[PDB]
Amino acid sequence: LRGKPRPLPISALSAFSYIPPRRQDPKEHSYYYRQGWTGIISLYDCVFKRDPGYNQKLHRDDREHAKSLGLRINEEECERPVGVLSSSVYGRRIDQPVEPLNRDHGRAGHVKADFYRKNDITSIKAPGFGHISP
Amino acid sequence: EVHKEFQSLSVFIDSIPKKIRKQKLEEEMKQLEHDIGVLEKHKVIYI
Amino acid sequence: MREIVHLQAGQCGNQIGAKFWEVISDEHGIDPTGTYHGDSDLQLERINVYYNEATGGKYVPRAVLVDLEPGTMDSVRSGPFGQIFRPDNFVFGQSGAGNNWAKGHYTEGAELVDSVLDVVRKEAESCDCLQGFQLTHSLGGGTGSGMGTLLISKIREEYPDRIMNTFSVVPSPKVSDTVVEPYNATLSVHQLVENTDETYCIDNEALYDICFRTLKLTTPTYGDLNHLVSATMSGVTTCLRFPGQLNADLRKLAVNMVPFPRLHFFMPGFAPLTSRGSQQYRALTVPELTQQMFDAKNMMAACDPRHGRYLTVAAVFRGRMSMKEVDEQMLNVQNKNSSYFVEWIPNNVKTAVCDIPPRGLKMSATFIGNSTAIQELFKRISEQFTAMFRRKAFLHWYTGEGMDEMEFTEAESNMNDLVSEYQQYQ
Amino acid sequence: MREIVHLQAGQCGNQIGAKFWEVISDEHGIDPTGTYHGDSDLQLERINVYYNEATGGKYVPRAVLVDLEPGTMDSVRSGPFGQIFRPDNFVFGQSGAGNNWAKGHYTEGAELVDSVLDVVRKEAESCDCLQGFQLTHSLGGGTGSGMGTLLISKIREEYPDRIMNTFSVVPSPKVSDTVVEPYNATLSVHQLVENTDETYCIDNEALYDICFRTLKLTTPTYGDLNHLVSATMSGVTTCLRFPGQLNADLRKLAVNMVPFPRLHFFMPGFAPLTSRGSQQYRALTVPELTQQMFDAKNMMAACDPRHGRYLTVAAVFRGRMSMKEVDEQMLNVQNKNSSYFVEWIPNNVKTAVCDIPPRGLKMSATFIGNSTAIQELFKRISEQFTAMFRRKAFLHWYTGEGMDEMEFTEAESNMNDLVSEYQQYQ
Amino acid sequence: MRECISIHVGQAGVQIGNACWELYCLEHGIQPDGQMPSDKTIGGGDDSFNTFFSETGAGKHVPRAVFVDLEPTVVDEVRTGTYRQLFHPEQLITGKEDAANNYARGHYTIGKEIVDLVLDRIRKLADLCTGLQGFLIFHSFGGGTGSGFASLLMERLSVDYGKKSKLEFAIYPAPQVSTAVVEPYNSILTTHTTLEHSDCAFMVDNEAIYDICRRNLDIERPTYTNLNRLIGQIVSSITASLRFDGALNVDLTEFQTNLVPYPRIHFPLATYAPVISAEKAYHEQLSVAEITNACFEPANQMVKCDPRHGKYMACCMLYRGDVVPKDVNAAIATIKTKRTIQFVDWCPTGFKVGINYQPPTVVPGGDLAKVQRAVCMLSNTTAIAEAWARLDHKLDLMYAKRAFVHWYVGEGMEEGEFSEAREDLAALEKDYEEVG
Amino acid sequence: MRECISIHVGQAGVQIGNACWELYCLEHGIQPDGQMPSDKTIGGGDDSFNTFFSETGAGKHVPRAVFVDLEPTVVDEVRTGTYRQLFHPEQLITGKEDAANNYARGHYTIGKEIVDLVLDRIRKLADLCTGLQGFLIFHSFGGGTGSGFASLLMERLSVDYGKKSKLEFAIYPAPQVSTAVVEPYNSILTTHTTLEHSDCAFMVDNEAIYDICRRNLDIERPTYTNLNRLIGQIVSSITASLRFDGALNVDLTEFQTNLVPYPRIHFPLATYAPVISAEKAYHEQLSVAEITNACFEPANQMVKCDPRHGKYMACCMLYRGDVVPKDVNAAIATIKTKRTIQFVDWCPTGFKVGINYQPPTVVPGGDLAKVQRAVCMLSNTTAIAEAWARLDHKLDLMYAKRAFVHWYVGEGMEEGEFSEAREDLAALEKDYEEVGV
Ligand SMILES: Nc1nc2c(ncn2[C@@H]2O[C@H](COP(=O)(O)OP(=O)(O)OP(=O)(O)O)[C@@H](O)[C@H]2O)c(=O)[nH]1
Ligand SMILES: Nc1nc2c(ncn2[C@@H]2O[C@H](COP(=O)(O)OP(=O)(O)OP(=O)(O)O)[C@@H](O)[C@H]2O)c(=O)[nH]1
Ligand SMILES: Nc1nc2c(ncn2[C@@H]2O[C@H](COP(=O)(O)OP(=O)(O)O)[C@@H](O)[C@H]2O)c(=O)[nH]1
Ligand SMILES: Nc1nc2c(ncn2[C@@H]2O[C@H](COP(=O)(O)OP(=O)(O)O)[C@@H](O)[C@H]2O)c(=O)[nH]1
Ligand SMILES: [Mg+2]
Ligand SMILES: [Mg+2]
Repeated sequence: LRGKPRPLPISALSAFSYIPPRRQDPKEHSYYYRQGWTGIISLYDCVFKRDPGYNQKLHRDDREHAKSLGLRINEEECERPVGVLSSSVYGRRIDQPVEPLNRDHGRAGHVKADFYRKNDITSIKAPGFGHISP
Repeated sequence: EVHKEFQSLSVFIDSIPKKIRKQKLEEEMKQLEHDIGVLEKHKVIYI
Repeated sequence: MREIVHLQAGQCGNQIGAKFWEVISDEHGIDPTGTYHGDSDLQLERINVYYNEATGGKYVPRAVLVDLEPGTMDSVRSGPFGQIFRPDNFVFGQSGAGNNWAKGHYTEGAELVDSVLDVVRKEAESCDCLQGFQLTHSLGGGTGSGMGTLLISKIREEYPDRIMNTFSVVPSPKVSDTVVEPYNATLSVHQLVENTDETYCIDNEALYDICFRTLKLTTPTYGDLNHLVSATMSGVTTCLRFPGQLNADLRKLAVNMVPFPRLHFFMPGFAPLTSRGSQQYRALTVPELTQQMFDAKNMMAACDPRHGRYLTVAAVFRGRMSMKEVDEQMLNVQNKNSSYFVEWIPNNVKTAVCDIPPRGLKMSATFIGNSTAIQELFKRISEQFTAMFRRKAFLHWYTGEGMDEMEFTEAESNMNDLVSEYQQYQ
Repeated sequence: MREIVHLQAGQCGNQIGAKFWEVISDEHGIDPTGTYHGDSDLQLERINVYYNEATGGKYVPRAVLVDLEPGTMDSVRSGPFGQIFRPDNFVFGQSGAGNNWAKGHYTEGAELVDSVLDVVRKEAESCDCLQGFQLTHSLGGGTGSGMGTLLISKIREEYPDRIMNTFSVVPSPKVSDTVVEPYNATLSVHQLVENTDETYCIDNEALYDICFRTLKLTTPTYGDLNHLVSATMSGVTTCLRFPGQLNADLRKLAVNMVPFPRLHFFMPGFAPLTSRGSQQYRALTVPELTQQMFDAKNMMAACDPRHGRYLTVAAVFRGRMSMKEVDEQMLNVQNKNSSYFVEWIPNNVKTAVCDIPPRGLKMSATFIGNSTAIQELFKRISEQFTAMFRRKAFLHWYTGEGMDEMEFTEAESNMNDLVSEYQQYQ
Repeated sequence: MRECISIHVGQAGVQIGNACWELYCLEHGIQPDGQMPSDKTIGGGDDSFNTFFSETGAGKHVPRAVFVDLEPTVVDEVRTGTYRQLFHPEQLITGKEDAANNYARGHYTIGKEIVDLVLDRIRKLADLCTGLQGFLIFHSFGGGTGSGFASLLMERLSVDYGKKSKLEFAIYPAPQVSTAVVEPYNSILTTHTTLEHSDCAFMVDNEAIYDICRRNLDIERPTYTNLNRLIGQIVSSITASLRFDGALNVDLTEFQTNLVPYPRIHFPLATYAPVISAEKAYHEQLSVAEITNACFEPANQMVKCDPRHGKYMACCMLYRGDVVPKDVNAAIATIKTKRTIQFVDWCPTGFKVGINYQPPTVVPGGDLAKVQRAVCMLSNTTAIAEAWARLDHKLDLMYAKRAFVHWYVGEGMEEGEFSEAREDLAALEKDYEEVG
Repeated sequence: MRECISIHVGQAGVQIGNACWELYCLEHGIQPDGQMPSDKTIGGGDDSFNTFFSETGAGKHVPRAVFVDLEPTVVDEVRTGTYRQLFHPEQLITGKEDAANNYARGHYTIGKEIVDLVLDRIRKLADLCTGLQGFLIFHSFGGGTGSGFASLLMERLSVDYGKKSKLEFAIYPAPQVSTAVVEPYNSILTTHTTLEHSDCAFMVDNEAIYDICRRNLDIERPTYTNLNRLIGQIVSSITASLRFDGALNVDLTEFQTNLVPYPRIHFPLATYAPVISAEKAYHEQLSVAEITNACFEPANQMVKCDPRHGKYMACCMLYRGDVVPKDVNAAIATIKTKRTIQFVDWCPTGFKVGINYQPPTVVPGGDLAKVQRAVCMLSNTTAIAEAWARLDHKLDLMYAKRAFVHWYVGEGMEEGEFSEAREDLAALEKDYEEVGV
């Protein structure tokens, strides 16, 4: 017994509100389909060991996830079936095609790639080497 | 543990025994910090 | 991305915030020691809406916990997550308000707010952009109705463009734990009208009715009422910190809601509240959620909405649904309840859809509503004030600190015009 | 190669200097016995600024320590690091002063001044290129302000081009240690304004305020006060000993700091001061360091700067960093409270950055700033002089050793001329 | 060389543009990171992707679009989404604040400071392109940042780029189902701005496509993904002939020369006929003669407006797929004999037909079945006077006691624009009534 | 053949040189040891390292410059740094009791005893130079030893070496931010000596490179290393013609004879166009129009100014890498069709194009990506004079109060030197206001 905050009278504990340090069941417990971060094993590393470095892409040092720098969200819903956001449906089933695309009716440009050469002026030049004719 | 004991103390101190308790927590912190620092200074430790 | 500073006042505010920073704590999934222990990275992107950070994944709440006694902050530290709060914003007094408004506003609290302002201004200038100033206090207490009202009146002289929401705990109409409560009630009501942007009224006995009829608890402790109110606390601002199909921050929750400067009194609700004996006997979808809002039996104010007409209503939805039925049933509750809405406004309900539910809940929603029944909650305090001031009772506690008599007459005179302009919209 | 000679008068300045040399010894990493044990090489590159070499690799300090009684050298000899001081660098007097200017200035300190001048000339021609001299003493003492100020007078004739900086110890505002403190302090303040180029004001009341409210220490002793001063003393000589992107020695910190001759009264501070119970809740990044300087409660002179107005401000940083964030935040703190700066000089802030922080930290700063608020540090002492000299109360302790009458009036006249010169720039 | 520039304003524009650019990268062989597995060297030169993509030297072609929003909560997940390697980071304009359902916020306080960035990127995109055709503005009437910022954008691109093409893919608020109380405010005062800085404006309204999904597509409880995909299909069928080959090609220049008779009657509509699932069309043929009959019925339009009380003036038919023009000729030969679909007396022809040789590519997971023929009608009718009468009626109902004005007057506005924005709508009503 | 001697005076000069010379070593095959290995040569006379690197018969190339400072801190730092064996010990000059942000040290007996050693250094360095082309100056106005001692060095250089080309890469005070309080007068009375003894004046502004880095590269921690890398890039691209082949080569003579019309008007601006991170490099194509159009944007300036309010006078396109001349001509023809870009009447042509075939080189662990097209505009304009107006106002705000004058006159000088220090700047401001109208 080191110090206990005289836990509670039983007239205060009720049948709705109890939130622990959630350990979560293996895999299948959350709306997010993951286990949960293991976390730092000891706060002494957080408290007495801070490497001094202004990591080049974040406005302050207290905003380590400013432009989502480090958050791997896009990879994370590639491992669970249903996208948790209503924006991951946009471009999900494109690795499995429904129909191969045609490539006949297009807008191929011919007057700007066959009429113009790069640079030689070869009209006033003799043919030269390797000039087999039909 | 001893930091969690420290964070549970009173917000303001007026009484003598709270002062002595806070000082004792302080010196236990210093002993633990000194041991951790003397062990983390080098990679090879003689014993 | 949009900083919210959590202001506090009194034992009411401290007890409510002690589980605000439970519900927000486990919604983002932190440890009691302040380290992130969630599952996904959706909860890690928007930690800065409510939390400042540090190195090593150590997150502290951005709160200003302040009262006039040091006997309650140690009770705050004795809670389950009391070790994430800071000692710098542990501003305390030496003497007690003792359930009077005089010594919370002019004598004691007038000196103490000179340092609470310093703590807030240090916190407000330590970010990118404040959205506004949330606070929880009691209009029936001494250091909540007195020092919180003074803090409200003192802040808005420096930031005149921010949006503040008072999540006030109004006195109950039936049970009155303090006799001199209808003094502090009017003496705060005269001050919230001319300054605050939207006022959320929470009533204790209505919460007891919620916990009895909608939850079927036997012995409801305060940790249920404060948890319910903290659920709607998180549910009001859920679109700021999580993505969705149609988001609603605190700014657009008032321009869609208030029609007039003197008329801003709201009253909230929470939909997915069901007992433990009848939770498998109902399918949960958009219909049962839309049904449960618009009855008087889920409301957290002490007024019947049948006696008045809603001017306008907001509604925030959380989770993943299809919203076509959402619009269908908002139109349905406009169609049936035509007598309960005014006929000089075309559309009256804001629909906002997030994409993330609470922990332990999967389709949740939050009611915020302006009604023309709140003046029922105000005339009872008014009639008690007129019936008890007329015998000039309890004046020595409200004159001996340097106050006057004309301020009580101004508090009386301010109520009737507000009641009249509310009643003109009937 | 720009070496500095330290002078120590009295037991006050010797007590400060024991902890000063403690901190310098710790941060340059030399033994209690006088052998270098630091791991890095950067602590040896400019070691001659504070420690002359000797036989056997011993780094003997170049310090002059003189006192009028032999009592207090036994403490500094029997300290932790007291075995490194050179044995013959101590000059003692048989009879001490005991709070009088006359025995330190004309009777016993005048006979003893040839020995301290002897060792000063002996240790001043043993250096390559002397930068200047440093003296720590007490204005309210008898042989600090009596004898060490005569050292100022003699060295100013001997080396008229070097820089003089004094870390003087001004009397506290409320509680005074000695009743004859104003006499001995004004009789040296009058002379200090001619023979010095820098002056730093330290009081123990504001230091107790810092050690109580800021660091939350249990029982603050004079050792903690000496350590807090010694942090500032070691801060100002950073770039002389260590590299960096923007150096600042003692000489650049004077031309950038005081515009006129007789306005060299500075008033310092120190940045990384956090409570032991609040270490984990904040990080000492750029705004949390640049905010604490321009706060009133972190300052080592007991005058509130909001009553006055700053003239020029310094900041000497350490650790690995860059200048976009600091030069944004100094402009933010210079443009927000523009009413706290005079407008007849465009820029007011001086910025230095070194790369090596002190041990146990990673980012530090050192405030140096003259202000119009230093005038009130001298208003109380001038009014004390005028209140007590008009009653001719304590005259007989001084006149018995051969003083003059109207010299007190001349000291008062120079004191009030400094008053009239400081007040114009408000 | 036939480039076009798309501007998406507001999160309505962003969520429509996500689906429309999905259809863009899928209608070509474009990988979601923006790479071409079959470049111009292999399989002959191609230029159909140049109308929506800018091929860089390394093959990582980037889209030609700007997405602007004040709140960054809708651009941040597409900054870290499935299309996060496609768009250039500076084509994603984000602010700090939110317009918050207000015309005043997005036009007079926060509008004035971020416009210089979106103009900079639009000017850079215009210098990037050599052959631009016009503008394709995606925004919503009823928002705050889709109504203030959009209108303030157009009022300045009109003075910058001069006489160009401005084609609105605008979202109209509904007659019966609404989201904001303040919706009749930002939908009226922005009409006082658009009426001279615009050329054509298709209104698309939400419960219209809800009814389309619940009736023809047979999907119960659809979502916003099942709406923006149809909008992207409409938009790609509009610009279909500009990037493929057929019997008759249509450019964006002849929309305003064939559908706009007067400067103030420039409000056409949209209709997509062959929207039907893979159950219902699985065993029934869809010819050209009856996919033109289904479009003229009110149970397939994209705005609640009854054309039986209206008078059609100018319609254009961008057909698509394996269709030969004799069945088209028979198709308009059938419908001109119908009295119930009645044209105005002065317009003899009132019709325009373009043909493309491309079947509509089907997004996987999208419920639109593989069809051979697609018709994109853009009817211009005078029946929209019915749509504006109820909006002015509810504006008269709620402004009668000056509701919501006190927060609409301190943010850089006054009562004058509120007073004059109703006379403009009355003039529009009388202008649409004198023609019909 | 085309040797160039570079002068770095002041700790700002040492810090700029510590990155610029790293770039100069990387653009050739020069290791930090100082020997070009066998696998990075051509196989005969290269004659491209001879501009900045000498040749000692032991295969060692020594830098052709001087690093001069009066405090041994930064000089000792480069003496213990990674490039210690590159520079010879006599090529670095130290001193004691530094100038300490003061011009009064500039003309004193301690400031007159050390210029002879650096002049000996220049004399014996330029004697090895068969084809010496000029002097490039690196110093700072805001410091003491950058502004005071370099003034005497340039005065005695103009006395000794006669009419010669001297161009300075000088650091100017920034408009909002500053470092020293005594920076105004230390810059004003060192501007007085750079009018009669200079040929061109490239000014930089630290907060401009700060805002450039923020707006273009998404970079926090702009240290002096990140700024001096860009300063190294521009000084490399201005001397690129002397080293590598190209279509049109711009010598320093044909830059001055095209860029400074009058002896009193030598004040270019500066811009480096393709500043873009590695992440943004894959998305934005770098074509000639799309790189040359960013130089005329005032948000991309290297000196905080607005050329829209002023009038351009002359320009100097310095292209690099693969460049097709007809796109340069087409963009220049397009450039002439913006009314925002206004030109003075007496310069109808107003352009000068240099083409070099060598692509830019990228330092490892640096800022910019591998870019193959570069633009370096040195555009003289009358809009550089608003900095002088702010400096004259900001000195007039300090004077008539005798602020910080006692250290100026107590040290060996005269208080009368301030009187003409505003008269000549009023003359210069009226010169720049008389030319543009
Ligand atoms: N069909 C369709 N409608 C949408 C979409 N996104 C938003 N809307 C509708 O557009 C209407 C107006 O919303 P917005 O224009 O986006 O409002 P806003 O742009 O957020 O304006 P602010 O709140 O001030 O930022 C809403 O009622 C939605 O119903 C979408 O992706 N598709
Ligand atoms: N861009 C850039 N600016 C610098 C650099 N170093 C110094 N400066 C600027 O130059 C100004 C002059 O500072 P210093 O170089 O330290 O002073 P100094 O020229 O060495 O003169 P002394 O202080 O007497 O030694 C400062 O205000 C800085 O802003 C650098 O490496 N890069
Ligand atoms: N809902 C709720 N009400 C509370 C709580 N604590 C106190 N109250 C109510 O607050 C009212 C008076 O508040 P009071 O004790 O005077 O607050 P004080 O001024 O801070 O002391 C009582 O009638 C209680 O019902 C709580 O945790 N939850
Ligand atoms: N901060 C601090 N002040 C000291 C210390 N020792 C003495 N003093 C100050 O010195 C003054 C008394 O000096 P005094 O003994 O008369 O000096 P003396 O004449 O040389 O003996 C007091 O006002 C103290 O404030 C110390 O260790 N720390
Ligand atoms: Mg929006
Ligand atoms: Mg120097």
